[PDB]
Amino acid sequence: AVQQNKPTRSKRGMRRSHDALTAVTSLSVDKTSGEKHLRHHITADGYYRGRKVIA
Amino acid sequence: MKRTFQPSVLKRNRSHGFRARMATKNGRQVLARRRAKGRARLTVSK
Amino acid sequence: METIAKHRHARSSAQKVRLVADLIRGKKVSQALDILTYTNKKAAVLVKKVLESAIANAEHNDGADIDDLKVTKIFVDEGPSMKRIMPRAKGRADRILKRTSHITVVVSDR
Amino acid sequence: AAKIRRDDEVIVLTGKDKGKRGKVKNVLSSGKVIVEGINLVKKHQKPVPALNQPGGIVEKEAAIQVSNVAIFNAATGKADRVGFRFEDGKKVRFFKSNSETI
RNA sequence: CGAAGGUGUGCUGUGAGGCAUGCUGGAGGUAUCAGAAGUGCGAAUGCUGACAUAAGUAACGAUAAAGCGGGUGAAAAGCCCGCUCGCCGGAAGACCAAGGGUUCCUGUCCAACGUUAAUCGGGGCAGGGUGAGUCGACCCCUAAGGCGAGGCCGAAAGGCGU
RNA sequence: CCCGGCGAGGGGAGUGAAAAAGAACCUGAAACCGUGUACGUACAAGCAGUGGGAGCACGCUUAGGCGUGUGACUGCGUACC
Repeated sequence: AVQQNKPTRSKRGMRRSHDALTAVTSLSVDKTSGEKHLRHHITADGYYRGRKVIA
Repeated sequence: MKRTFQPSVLKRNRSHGFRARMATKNGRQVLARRRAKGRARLTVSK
Repeated sequence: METIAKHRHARSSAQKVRLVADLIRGKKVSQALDILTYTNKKAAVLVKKVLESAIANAEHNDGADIDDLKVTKIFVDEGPSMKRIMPRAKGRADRILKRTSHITVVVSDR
Repeated sequence: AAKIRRDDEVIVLTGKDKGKRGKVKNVLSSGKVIVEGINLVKKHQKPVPALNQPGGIVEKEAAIQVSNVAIFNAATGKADRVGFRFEDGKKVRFFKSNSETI
């Protein structure tokens, strides 16, 4: 099964109207070091909720 | 599945070689045609 | 004052890079860097490098201050394509296109 | 034979150096000459650790077309043209304005 | 003191058209009256090159299978080291002929090639590596068959045979 | 000189009459793909134009007008060889 007429650029755009990405709402700040991190994740230095977990 | 080309150097040279071409009058016509066209390789022999 | 930076002949499709370019149009530079750091796409690394290059150019060549800068323009254009051959069934050959893009970022203090 | 030779005194006829004078340093086969202090250029030279040479911006001479210069006649203070003739058994050049041997 | 060519604007004729001028370009153009044609394209499942659609859709090549720690690095599910797990074993182990011709070993690089990433490679670049009286070839002997001094035969070319 | 992996790629400085003449280099048309501005568009049925025609934005103005862009609503209307 294949088309009988060539679809238009307008239709291309209408189909793609649902493809935009979403950005993270906000980050979190650790209470001891002051770094920014994803909520419920550890930081890039090894802190979580004020405590050093990984060396 | 077995295909058509199955190489063999002795058979190649005995079938299409320089001396085979020279041994007959029509082979010399083949060589003359190829020289007149100006080919870089004249036969199958190294 | 406006400062430019570019990446020409990047190995990616423009349709794929535009999805990430749309996220940071008109933002402050610190906010834009924060957004780019937490996006799990390959185009994000490329766009981030171009943004950093633009900021460094504005610091060194025009004497600007980092805290007053905004992403005033950004766009992606299509570049040349490479052509390759891929075999299919029953002795038939198809053509493959490998697409590339140019990326442009403009920062400003106004 | 050739009308312009190495170690001659010439005056420039055309170009940005129209009017200056100098000495011919060497003659190339393509029809050009290198005259001293004439037609200078600035070259951006990259360094090379071998040969103990650093980089920098240098000023040097560039070749000029032979028919754009002329032989200077000190007696008259002007440009001149060159002719040939035999004197004893040998060929010589001579100025055409006053018919004097060079 | 800006030619052809490109791109806009204003005027003008019944039409095919014509005239003037702004920007781009950077060295050629050609009145009038006559003369000659490879003289005007939307179609021929026309010929060559470039670029779209379907679509960021199908697919990524045997259902033998992976886990974790350390190293290097800009970056490690896939590279190096260690421990455990699984698969073949008259083969999916070892040695050759035929065919190919540097793919072999060491250093260094990651654009293109590798259906993903690659610090890795049968990829790019440079240097190294094949040692015979006894192994093979060459050499001595012939099979099927081939060529063939004189010879027999056939318009020419040629055929068969000692 | 500077960002970047002692990358690819770029931004300044400098050469030159000219660097959107920078080696993917004279001129640089069209199909095709983007960024910015003005206007229209989420109760409306078809070869997408043509005749009529409000409203909005913008340039002159001899303050009387006119020009250019968009076009709600309405009559007629089934491509080319």
